[PDB]
Amino acid sequence: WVTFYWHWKHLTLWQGNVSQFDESSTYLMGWLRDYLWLNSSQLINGYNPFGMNSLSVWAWTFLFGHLVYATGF
Amino acid sequence: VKIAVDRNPVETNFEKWAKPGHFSRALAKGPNTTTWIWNLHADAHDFDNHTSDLEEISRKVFSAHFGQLGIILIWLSGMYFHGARFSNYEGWLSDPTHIKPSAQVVWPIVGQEILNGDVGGGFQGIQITSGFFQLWRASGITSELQLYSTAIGGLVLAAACFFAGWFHYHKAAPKLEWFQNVESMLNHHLAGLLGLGSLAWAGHQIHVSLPVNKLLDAGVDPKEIPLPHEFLLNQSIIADLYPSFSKGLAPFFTLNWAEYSDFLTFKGGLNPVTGGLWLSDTAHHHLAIAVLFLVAGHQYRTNWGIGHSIKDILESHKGPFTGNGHAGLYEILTTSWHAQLAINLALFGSLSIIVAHHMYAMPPYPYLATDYGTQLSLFTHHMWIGGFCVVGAGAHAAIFMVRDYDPTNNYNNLLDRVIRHRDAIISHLNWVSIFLGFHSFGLYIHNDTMSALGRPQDMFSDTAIQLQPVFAQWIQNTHFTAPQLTAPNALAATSLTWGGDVVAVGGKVAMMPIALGTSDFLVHHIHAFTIHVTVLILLKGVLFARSSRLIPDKANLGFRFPCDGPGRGGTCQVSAWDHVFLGLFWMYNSLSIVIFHFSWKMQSDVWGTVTDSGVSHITGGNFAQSANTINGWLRDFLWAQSSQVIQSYGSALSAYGLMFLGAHFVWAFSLMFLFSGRGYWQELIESIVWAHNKLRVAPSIQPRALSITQGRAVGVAHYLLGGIATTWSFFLARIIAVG
Amino acid sequence: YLDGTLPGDYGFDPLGLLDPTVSNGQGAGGFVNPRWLQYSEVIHARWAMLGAAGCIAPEILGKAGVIPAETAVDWFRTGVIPPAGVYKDFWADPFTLFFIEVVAIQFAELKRLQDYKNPGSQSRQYFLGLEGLFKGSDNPAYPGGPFFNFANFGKTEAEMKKLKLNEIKNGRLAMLAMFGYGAQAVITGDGPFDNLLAHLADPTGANLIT
Amino acid sequence: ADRPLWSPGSEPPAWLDGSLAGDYGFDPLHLSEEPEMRKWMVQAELVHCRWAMLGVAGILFTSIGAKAGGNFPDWYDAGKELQKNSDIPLGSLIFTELLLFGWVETKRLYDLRNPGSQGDGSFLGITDGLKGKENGYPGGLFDPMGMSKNEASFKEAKQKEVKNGRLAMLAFVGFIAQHHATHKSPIDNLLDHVADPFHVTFATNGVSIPH
Amino acid sequence: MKDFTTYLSTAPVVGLGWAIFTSGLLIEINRFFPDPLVFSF
Ligand SMILES: CC1=C(C/C=C(\C)CCC[C@H](C)CCC[C@H](C)CCCC(C)C)C(=O)c2ccccc2C1=O
Ligand SMILES: C[As](C)(=O)[O-]
Ligand SMILES: C[As](C)(=O)[O-]
Repeated sequence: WVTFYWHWKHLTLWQGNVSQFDESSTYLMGWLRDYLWLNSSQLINGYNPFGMNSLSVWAWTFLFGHLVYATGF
Repeated sequence: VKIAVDRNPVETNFEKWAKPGHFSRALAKGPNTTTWIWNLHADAHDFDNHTSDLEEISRKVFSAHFGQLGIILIWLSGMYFHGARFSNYEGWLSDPTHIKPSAQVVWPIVGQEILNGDVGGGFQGIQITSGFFQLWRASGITSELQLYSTAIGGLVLAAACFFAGWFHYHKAAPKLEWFQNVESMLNHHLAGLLGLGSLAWAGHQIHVSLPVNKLLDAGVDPKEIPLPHEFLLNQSIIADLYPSFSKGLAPFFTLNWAEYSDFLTFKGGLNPVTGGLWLSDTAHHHLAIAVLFLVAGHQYRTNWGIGHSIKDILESHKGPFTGNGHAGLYEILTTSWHAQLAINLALFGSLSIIVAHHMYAMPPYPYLATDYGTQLSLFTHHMWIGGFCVVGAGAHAAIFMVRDYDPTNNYNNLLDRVIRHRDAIISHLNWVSIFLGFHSFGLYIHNDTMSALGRPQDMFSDTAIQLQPVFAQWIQNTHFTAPQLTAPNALAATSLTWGGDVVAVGGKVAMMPIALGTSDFLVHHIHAFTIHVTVLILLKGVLFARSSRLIPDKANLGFRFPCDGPGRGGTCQVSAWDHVFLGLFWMYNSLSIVIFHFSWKMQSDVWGTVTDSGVSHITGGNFAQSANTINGWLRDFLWAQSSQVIQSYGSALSAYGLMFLGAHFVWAFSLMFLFSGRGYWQELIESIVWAHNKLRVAPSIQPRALSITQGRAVGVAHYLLGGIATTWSFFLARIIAVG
Repeated sequence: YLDGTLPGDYGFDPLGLLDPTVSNGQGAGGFVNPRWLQYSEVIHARWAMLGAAGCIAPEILGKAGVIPAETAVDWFRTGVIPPAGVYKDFWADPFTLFFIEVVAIQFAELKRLQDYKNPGSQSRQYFLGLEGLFKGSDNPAYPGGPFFNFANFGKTEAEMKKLKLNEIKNGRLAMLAMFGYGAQAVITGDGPFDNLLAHLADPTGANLIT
Repeated sequence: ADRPLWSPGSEPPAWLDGSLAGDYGFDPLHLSEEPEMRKWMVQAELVHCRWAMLGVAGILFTSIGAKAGGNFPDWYDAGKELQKNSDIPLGSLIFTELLLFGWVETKRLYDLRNPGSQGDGSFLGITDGLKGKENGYPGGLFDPMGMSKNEASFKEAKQKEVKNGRLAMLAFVGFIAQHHATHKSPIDNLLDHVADPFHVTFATNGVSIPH
Repeated sequence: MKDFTTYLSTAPVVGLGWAIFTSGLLIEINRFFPDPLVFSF
């Protein structure tokens, strides 16, 4: 929670739209939409039939983390 | 076979209600601990735990059956009355193509009225995905004035159903001689309840096929359509509509069935304009069902030396390997209700899932193929119900084996032979699950690795290296060439999912043939893997319930216990109850995978809108080169299709997003229970009780934490609740914004 | 196990629904038991007789020149099943007549049910001076009394049993006849007597098959 | 076997035989089974009767005045047009009503919990009066005429007010049912039925007419 | 009647009677008084 807060604060600050945070940090649908669903398009598109790029290894590791999480479960 | 009941077996009085837990003498003494309430709830229906009087148990079951059917009938009456009082059913009926079904209107209190989505028909409300308007249109309903009376009849029948339950429990409580009439129960369920009902419903569809097939599909307003009674009696009307009538009903007496071709017709398929099917096919099918189930209920000797009983048939079936088989299975069934219940639920959920598969690709209603939402809803609903029923059959098998079983009178060489190699099956299914996991799941890992390493020409693909099935394609080929080669009298194939002929109604394609490639191959292997693992869990729970390799004295510990002790390194989740616990999770996994496959296939390679030049689907065919990788399911399906559920606060679909987040919440909440124990919680309750006793406000009933079994039950309950609710919200908010 | 003492007993009960084995315990209970069943069949025979003639009396009596052809009408075209027909000019309309008959018939019935639940209980309470007429009898099917039996034939019990069996035979035959009127009025859609004239004129022509 | 019952032959309830006025053994929902609930329901029915009789009497008299020629509205929609041109505002009338009725209904209540509690002389020194003669039948001041100082006449005179009140409260349900159908006065429904019995019910909306 | 009144002290009573009273009261206060988010003063 602390890291989500810090990260999304500085993310709304770096886009020059701190008002985005000041307006969407009030409820949970914002945290789910404006932060999790939104700032991940390069994770999904790290590798695709069109062709991968430098962000492919990080996407595969992002999936590796979920695999380890599910093994923990 | 006769009737045997008793008069006033239990006097009707409100006393036994004042003492909760009377049925359990251990509970009736008093609630000295808060576990008393949870045991009251978890044992009220445990009829074989109240007492070993199987007569009283059968009476309790035969009464709870009416208790359930009363609720069923009140539910159907409530649906009909919602459709009657407040709904756009007339508006939908006058224009089914664009007007959407709505039968729930909220109250203006705190802004919830935004949920009253603008559906047209001069009325606003909540869109319903249950499928009642399309089901009612097939009955010639022209105005709202009929659903009121239909609901009245249903409610009267439900009242009479509760009356019959009370009557057969407190005034006409039967005896085990009547309950155990397997001959009568079959020949009256199979022949009467099924055959007579099917014949009645076929005769109904025969005399109601006038409005739907001809008038409703000719732009005739429902008010303009003559009422059904005006179609039934007047012979001139039914002579003008279908020339086969008014002949004199001659061909049916002398069995010269030649002139009856206008209402018992066999066509197959549907017109790309009519949207739905025809009622003549369903009428012929129901007459076939009626005749079949009516003749089948006449193959058992009951009284007049005609036929053969079940016991002789069971005795006259023996082989070289087994020898003396089927010795007491008749007693197996006639003794315990749990055996019959498990045997029923075994294939009951399977046939529910089969009904789902036969409904998604064969919509048996008018003006619903374009309704891309009702199909998904009903399909997923029936599949989850089937999964639960199968897991419940797995549970009740062990339940039977625990209480109502003894290999002395119910002895059978079949069952003991199954038991004597109860370990080779488990070991070989373990090996087969390992095979499938390394050979159905590892392929996705390989594909992700290849796509990430910068070698797209090496990844498994329908273009790089093909791995698609042919056996399913050969079945589709045998079905496609079936007309005129192996099915002469047939016109079309079994379904339009493999026969081209893209049928579209108002831009939206009502049906387009379904392809089967490497993606479907991989996903069906994943399905087989998950189903085999679930069956492994359930069967290893059922078998290792009477005895095992570790603890021989396992039957005395019962069916519902968490463990035996931390000895021999640790014993946890050893009871069949815990195996059902894990089988619920595995059934969740398997059914979820299957429903996601269904949704994404239907949205990628089936559904869409047809333009002047071909059909433009919802998605740009993203199913081909995304299913071959685990990231694809997050690349174009989960990430892409989740925009509406999180973007629906501005419309009447915000409740879907609310349920979405709440289901996530309850899921993690279940994780809480699943990962914790009782020691920590019991000591925390200890300190809280300390805090209480300082002000003298603690309760007289000893507040204890939940039982280990109840802890796991709450865990699995919240877990499946959150999971199913999140997936429901997703599949129900995504499919409304694309249809 | 059908001793034959019952008036209209002939040993016909393949279903054996009358046996004393069913309804083992004693109490109010259900309806499948001899006390209810024989009484119910006598009630059905009584109604069926009272209706079998009432379904064919106006039509036969209209073919003759005694009753006006206006009132003579088919039994199913008099107002019951108003879709088929409704006699337009009575002194009142069908719903008013139906409320009348509801009140009267349920007096008649509920005062009959109470006596079956409580034998003879209807003479106890003062009922506008008609109590001595409602005293009942040992067999509830056969109450008898001053009004109900204003003259007496069955003074001797042998003659009485003969009367009972004659009445029961006529009643069950009239029950067959009533069910004959119904299904026969469905196919032909014509009065029961006219079907007899149409048949006797050309028996094979107006038989059961074609 | 000692009194007429409602259902001839049925067994009367064991908690009421002949002590209550208008007793016929009619209680299928086991109400007023305990002594306290019966002491409550007796006086509840009594007050229902004493209001229903006055209501029906006023309604019938105003209706007869209207039909004869008097300037009298019908029983329905009479509080609407008598308030439009009245000097006493609504609300100021309602709370005056409630203020006058609370003080008397409270004294009526606490004479049920402990009879004779009101005859201690605290209210204007009234001692002999304001003492509950029985459950729901006070006296002394409410009975100026010595018409209850004889049990032989009183047990017979009180057993008929309950019947008149039951009939009056059945008539009041007739007033409501007989308005939603015809929208006419109760006396008008009578003259339109004696002059011609053919204008009986089941003719306007009593039964559904889809055919 | 007596056993019924005794039965009416369990979950099917206050816990139903309660929380029905409370849901009704809150809904009525939010209906007559449409949208409060701050006190009068
Ligand atoms: C929290 C927790 C508990 C404690 C569970 C508790 C305390 C459940 C109690 C909550 C209920 C809902 C209390 C509600 C009862 C109220 C006092 C009265 C009801 C309110 C009325 C209005 C109906 C376990 O027992 C447990 C067991 C095994 C693994 C994990 C856990 C675990 O995590
Ligand atoms: C019925 As007789 C006694 O007159 O024969
Ligand atoms: C109604 As017909 C006489 O034509 O069977």
